[PDB]
This record gives sequence, C-alpha cells and structure tokens, in this order.
Amino acid sequence: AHAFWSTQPVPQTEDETEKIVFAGPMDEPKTVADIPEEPYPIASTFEWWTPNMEAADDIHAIYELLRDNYVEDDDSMFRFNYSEEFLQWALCPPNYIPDWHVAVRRKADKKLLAFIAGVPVTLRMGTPKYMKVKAQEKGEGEEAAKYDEPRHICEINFLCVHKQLREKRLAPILIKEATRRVNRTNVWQAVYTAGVLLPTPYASGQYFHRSLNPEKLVEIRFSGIPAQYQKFQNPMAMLKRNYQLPSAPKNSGLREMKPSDVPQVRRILMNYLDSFDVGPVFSDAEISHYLLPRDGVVFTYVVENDKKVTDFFSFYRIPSTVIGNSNYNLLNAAYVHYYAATSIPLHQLILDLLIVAHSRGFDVCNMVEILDNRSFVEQLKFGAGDGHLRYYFYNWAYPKIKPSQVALVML
Ligand SMILES: CCCCCCCCCCCCCC(=O)SCCNC(=O)CCNC(=O)[C@H](O)C(C)(C)COP(=O)(O)OP(=O)(O)OC[C@H]1O[C@@H](n2cnc3c(N)ncnc32)[C@H](O)[C@@H]1OP(=O)(O)O
Ligand SMILES: CN(C)CCCN(C)c1nc(N(C)CCC#N)c2cc(Br)ccc2n1
Ligand SMILES: [Mg+2]
Repeated sequence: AHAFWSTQPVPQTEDETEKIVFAGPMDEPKTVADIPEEPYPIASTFEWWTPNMEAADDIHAIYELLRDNYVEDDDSMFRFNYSEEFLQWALCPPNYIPDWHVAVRRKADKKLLAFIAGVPVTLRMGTPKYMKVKAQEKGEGEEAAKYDEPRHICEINFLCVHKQLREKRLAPILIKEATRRVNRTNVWQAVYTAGVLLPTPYASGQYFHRSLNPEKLVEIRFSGIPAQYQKFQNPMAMLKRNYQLPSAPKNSGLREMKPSDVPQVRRILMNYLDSFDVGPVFSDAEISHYLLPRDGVVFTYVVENDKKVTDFFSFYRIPSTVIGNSNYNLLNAAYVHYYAATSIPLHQLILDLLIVAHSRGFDVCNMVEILDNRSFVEQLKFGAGDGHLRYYFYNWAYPKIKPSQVALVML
C-alpha cells in the first residue's frame, strides 16, 4: 500500500509499535562515507535549491509557497498562513545547518515547487519509564538504558508540494534528499509530526481549541453554534458570555520575559520537561531563540516574585487564510508553547495566557493534548477539535506512548 514508506526504516504496523520495548535504531549503522556525495537524481527540468534563510527574498519565496500550498483543514475552509518572520524564527534556530533546508525549483523560471525543512534538536528519546522498570523486572536494565543520553537529531517540518505537482511522487524524493543531507552530517534519526496517519506513529494527541472571539469564529464557520444554544434567542449573546475573559491578568508578578530571565526559565523548563518520556533539551542560546518575545511571532511571560522566576508560559501565533468569506480574510490563532508552573495551579497560569492572548487580539487558542495540557481542558473551556497530531521517528524503534508522555511542541 505504501510504495515509499515500505522502503523506509520506520515501523510498518501498529503491532510492530505495540510489541517494541526498547528505544534504539532500526537500520544497521552506516558511516558518512557510505552516503552518496551527489544529490539524488531529479528530472532535468527541475533543480535542487538550498534557500538562504538569511535572505529576505528566499524567505519570501518559501512564504509564498506555503501561503498557497500548505496545510488546510479537511474541508478546505482554512489554510495555515505562517508569516515570513515566523519562518525565519522556525527555520534558523542556533547552529542550524543551511543544507538541511531542501527545495525544488523549476529550472526555467526558478519557481519554487516543493520544500522540506530540517532543524537540529537535542532530544531525550530513550526507553520510556513504563517499559524501563518492566525491563528491570525482567533483568534487562542496561539494554533499556542504552540510549538514555539526549541525541542530537533532526526535526522535520514544512514539507510542501505545489498543488500543481501533487501526486507525482515528488514528496518521497524530497524526503530521500533530506535524509541524504542529514545522513551526510552524521545524523541518523529524525522526529516529525503530521495530521495524517503514516507508518507508524509512536504517539497521537487530539487538538483542542479555546474560543477567544466566538462571534468571528461563527462568522467564518470555524465554529457552528452548538445545537443546544438555540433554546434561547440571542445565542450569540450567550456564546459571547460563555467565552468572556478578564481584560487583565489575575497573577501579580506577571510580565514579559526578558534576556536576563534566560537561565532561570531554562532551569525550571528543563526540570519540568525531564519528567516526560520524549522531550527536548535546550541550551541557553536555544531558550533565548525559542522563548524570548518576538513581534508577531512568540509571546512569553514569566511570574517573577522576589526577583525569582517561578512560572512561565509561552504561545506563538499562526494565522490562517479563510478560504472564501466576504467579511474576513484571516483567523488569528495563539498556540500553547512551552510552560512551567511551580507556584500556582497550571489552570491558573494558562487562564492568564488566554487573557493575554485575548487582549492582544487572538481569535482562538489551540493546543495538542501533550505535556499537562489535559489538566486545564475542562475548566478553561477548551473543546476537542477534529483530527490529531501524530508523532513519528525516522530510524528509531520506540514503544507506543500516551501523548501526555510527550514534551516536544511542534510549530
Ligand atoms: C535521518 C534524517 C531523516 C529525515 C527525513 C525524516 C522523514 C520526513 C517525513 C516527512 C515529515 C513531514 C512532516 C510535515 O511537514 S507534515 C505537513 C505536510 N504538508 C502538508 O500536508 C501540506 C499540503 N500537502 C502537500 O503539500 C502534499 O500533499 C504532501 C507534500 C504532504 C504530499 O505530497 P503529494 O500529495 O504530492 O504525494 P506524493 O505523490 O508526492 O507522494 C506520496 C507519498 O507521500 C506520502 N505522504 C503524504 N503525506 C505525507 C506527509 N505529511 N509526511 C510524509 N509522507 C507523506 C504518502 O504516504 C505517499 O507515500 P506512500 O504511502 O506511497 O509510501
Ligand atoms: C502543534 N500543532 C498542531 C501545530 C500545528 C498548527 N497547525 C498547522 C494546525 N494543524 C491542524 N491539523 C493538521 C488538524 C488536522 C488533523 N489531523 C489543526 C487542527 C485543529 Br482541529 C486546530 C488547529 C490546528 N493547527
Ligand atoms: Mg507529487
């Protein structure tokens, strides 16, 4: 059924995944010397292009390709509209490898036709705790801990083929070439997410949304007035009331993160994340890049009390093109990013996120049920969306885990 994925070092069935007990690579070890130096063959009318992320023009070209040809909902109502500033932020973290950004251009006119992006990530991806002590019960502890140390791997995002070139087996070629460029740097694993089911996810989480400006959401049919709201008249008055938030944060001590916060944010994030089976490890430089506030892009607040950062939350902005619609062109969504609470209940920290998101003009807050995201769903009036984010490894055998054991937020 899978002409491409069947040729690949990923688990091939849900069973394979359910059986696995130890984290480890699938393929036998190779060396950089084993990997072809020459790019993978491509039709003579196309050429491989490595965009420059330091070039506004290259970013612009990538932006346009994604604006018109990237992820849409199942009903072709909405298409994500990642901004140019967002892409520069996502695509160029500290110590990024320019080579891992892989594009196909039409030779004739240099039109961008397809793209895929790899970024470095340090990831804890050793045997999960629930399989690890079961390994102890069976006297298999060292095997279970072989790959406990954080690995410097590749995170894949932004795979996109132009609508005109779809279903011509171009995506497999992109994946092959990306794999090559990554292998050539002595990296053998990748982590990636998708909304579609491919072979074979190690975890899957539902999406959740929290209406911030329900009038607009209903105008654009992101939301339908639930059947039940029509037992009164003015069900848009009641809906508004339902989703109403304060104008100002409730937690004193709440302010924007600043550069001097970096070491303390790092400490408390790392302590929180380390309790999860799969999760990133960040340098100070990475904490700076991913969490310092950045206009239109990422928004980060700390609770400091007595010159001490005790809690933080972050969200990032991804608008979507509303595909028709006379009244509206854009849906303004806040996504829950990294956070940590140590002095207050998480539901109280995240309410403040919602309050801030709302004040600054976001229409909705979204998230996946990873981290401790489930704890605040009901109180904060999140509802489960359609579809799921599926988490995958390339070349890494890994047991099925619950989404609540995953600490890697994907952009
Ligand atoms: C060590 C380093 C390793 C580095 C690489 C790690 C792996 C990277 C993995 C990529 C992670 C990306 C993570 C994200 O960015 S997820 C976001 C993906 N982007 C979109 O959904 C945007 C709109 N869609 C498109 O642009 C295209 O429809 C795409 C490009 C998705 C497929 O193009 P197209 O529709 O023109 O089809 P084709 O004829 O070229 O090819 C058909 C083959 O493609 C397989 N397919 C379909 N969708 C996906 C998908 N989302 N991930 C992986 N594979 C996918 C499919 O099963 C089939 O293979 P097989 O079933 O025949 O075997
Ligand atoms: C962590 N994260 C979901 C980032 C993804 C942002 N995007 C593009 C996104 N994607 C979504 N999907 C792919 C759902 C399709 C399935 N299965 C998505 C789905 C919903 Br529902 C709400 C927000 C979303 N936002
Ligand atoms: Mg294709």
